Amino acid sequence: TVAAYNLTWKSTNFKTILEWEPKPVNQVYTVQISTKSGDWKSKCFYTTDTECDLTDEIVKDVKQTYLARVFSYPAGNGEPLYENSPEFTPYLETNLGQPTIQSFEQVGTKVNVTVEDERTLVRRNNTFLSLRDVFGKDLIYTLYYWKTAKTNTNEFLIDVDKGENYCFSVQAVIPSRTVNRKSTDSPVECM
Amino acid sequence: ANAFLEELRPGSLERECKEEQCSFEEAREIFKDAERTKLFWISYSDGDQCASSPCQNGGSCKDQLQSYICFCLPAFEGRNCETHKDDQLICVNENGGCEQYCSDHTGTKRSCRCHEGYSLLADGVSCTPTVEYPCGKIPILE
Amino acid sequence: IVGGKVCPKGECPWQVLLLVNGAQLCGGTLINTIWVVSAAHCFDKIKNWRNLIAVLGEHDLSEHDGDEQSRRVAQVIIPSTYVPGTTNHDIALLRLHQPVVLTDHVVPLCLPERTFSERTLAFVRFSLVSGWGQLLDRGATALELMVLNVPRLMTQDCLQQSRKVGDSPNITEYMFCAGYSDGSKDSCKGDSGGPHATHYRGTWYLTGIVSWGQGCATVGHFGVYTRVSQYIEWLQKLMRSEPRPGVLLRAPFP
Ligand SMILES: *[C@@H]1O[C@H](CO)[C@@H](O)[C@H](O)[C@H]1O
Ligand SMILES: *C1O[C@@H](C)[C@@H](O)[C@@H](O)[C@@H]1O
Ligand SMILES: [Ca+2]
Ligand SMILES: [Ca+2]
Ligand SMILES: [Ca+2]
Ligand SMILES: [Ca+2]
Ligand SMILES: [Ca+2]
Ligand SMILES: [Ca+2]
Ligand SMILES: [Cl-]
Ligand SMILES: [Cl-]
Ligand SMILES: [Cl-]
Ligand SMILES: [Mg+2]
Ligand SMILES: [Mg+2]
Ligand code: NA
Ligand SMILES: [Zn+2]
Ligand SMILES: [Zn+2]
Repeated sequence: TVAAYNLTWKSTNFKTILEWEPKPVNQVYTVQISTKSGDWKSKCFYTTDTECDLTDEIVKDVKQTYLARVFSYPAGNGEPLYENSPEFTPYLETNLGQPTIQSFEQVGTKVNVTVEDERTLVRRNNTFLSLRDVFGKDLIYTLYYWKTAKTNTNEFLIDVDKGENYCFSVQAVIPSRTVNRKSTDSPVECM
Repeated sequence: ANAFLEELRPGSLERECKEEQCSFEEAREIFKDAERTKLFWISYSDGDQCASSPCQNGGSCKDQLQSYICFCLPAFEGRNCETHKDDQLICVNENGGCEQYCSDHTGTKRSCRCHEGYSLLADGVSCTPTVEYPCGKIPILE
Repeated sequence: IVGGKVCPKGECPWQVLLLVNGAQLCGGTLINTIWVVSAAHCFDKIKNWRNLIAVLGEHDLSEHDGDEQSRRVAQVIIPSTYVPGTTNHDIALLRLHQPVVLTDHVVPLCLPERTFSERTLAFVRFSLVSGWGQLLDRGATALELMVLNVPRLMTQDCLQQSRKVGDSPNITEYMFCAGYSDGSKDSCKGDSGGPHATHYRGTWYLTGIVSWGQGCATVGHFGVYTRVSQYIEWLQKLMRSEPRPGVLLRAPFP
């Protein structure tokens, strides 16, 4: 057995999947994750996969920093050989996903560009919440058109020109971040 | 892209892109600025990654750039919802639900036992005292 | 104990005070009515093996109440792999001539199975450590029982966060670390053989014994303890044993 290196957190909209290397040879792994001053939870038992889905654990309190580790075992079954991961607070690291313009109504001299609600994995009360239910006051959707606009909700009310017919493209942004602030742009829609 | 008597009317993407397959220049032409073409092409030539229906066990796929995002029904988890939570009742997983002792029977359900001083309740997972002063329990607190 | 707090009367009821000739020796854990667990390195300097008292019910040293029970130590089983002066194989089981009486302030601690303790109690972060030892390194002891909360750690991390000292032992699969390397809290001398009890689903178990450790609340270092999970079959085999000769018996291990 070898210690499992290169652990990277793949989080987008609170779906978190920790993945590491290498491809197991006479190995199986078991993942543990915990909140730095809490018990270690066991996930992905004796998996031949070089990745584990910690999604259900982080969405329990998305502001908590989590640490994880990958145990290496030998085929057939002192402490095991393992490797730790980086401290991962989701509410500040998880990526914002591609927004999608859901509609744009031209109400005369000004157009309204409604953004579709981005659903997260925080399965609260049955249905999954949206990124505004989670981030709230920290989320702002931006809109580039042909030039730029900003909203604290899902729609922009832009003042456009009569009979000109424009084009649009939105982006999810959390302005407080220093890194990982904005999402990838949306599929452009024109009038 | 060439289609004889259909190429007489000037540039319209609802026709040329949104009804038929827009080439790269077809798009640069309509948009002029390659950056305005960027915003468009970036996702126009990406593809619906959820076309393979990756989610399993009644999940819902949401597209993104060169990837997807599976939404799992309650008793499943995983990148594509492949993991059933109900087939994970083993002792390596939170002591298989047992309060005291857990023993696997991989091929049948795990069993829960107790420590000298206690007995298994009605549920098969919780333990209750037989003697007066059991181990591990502080009397003056209760 | 360094940086802890006084355990209220009745709350650390498996705390055994070990005496040799009326003097404060070590500590230990009641794991039933006759048997007590503690540390092998406490008996390195004993000469009077028939003058070993064990008290159950002690809270305050400087005073006497009816919750105290002095009983004398019949046997002291230690594994023959121990080498006095060293740290490794630091456990000791002790038979008590007459059996203690179970009351509110005198209650046992559960000795768990190897597996449940290797796969389940091993992963519960915080656990308590009890004792009347030094309140500081090189300092006064405690007249009242002092309890502390310490986080467990796997050995790889222990070796990684531990500042280097080239005279130190090894941390074997017979020990484990636990504590604050910032120099804020730690068990100390006079604590030994004391209970490192782990809470789990409403019942307290035994997972460690205050073995060794460099200094007390030393910056760069953790308190090393004994893996009571590696001595379960032994401790269980030996409690079924028919009494043998003198007070000290050196039992074979494995
Ligand atoms: C869509 O399907 C392909 C193959 O069927 C797979 O490789 C992708 O990961 C999935 O999203
Ligand atoms: C996709 O989303 C999940 C949460 C369920 O509502 C499924 O029925 C749906 O298809
Ligand atoms: Ca045509
Ligand atoms: Ca055409
Ligand atoms: Ca052309
Ligand atoms: Ca064109
Ligand atoms: Ca896509
Ligand atoms: Ca007293
Ligand atoms: Cl949203
Ligand atoms: Cl007696
Ligand atoms: Cl010490
Ligand atoms: Mg059309
Ligand atoms: Mg064309
Ligand atoms: Na310390
Ligand atoms: Zn008392
Ligand atoms: Zn007394």
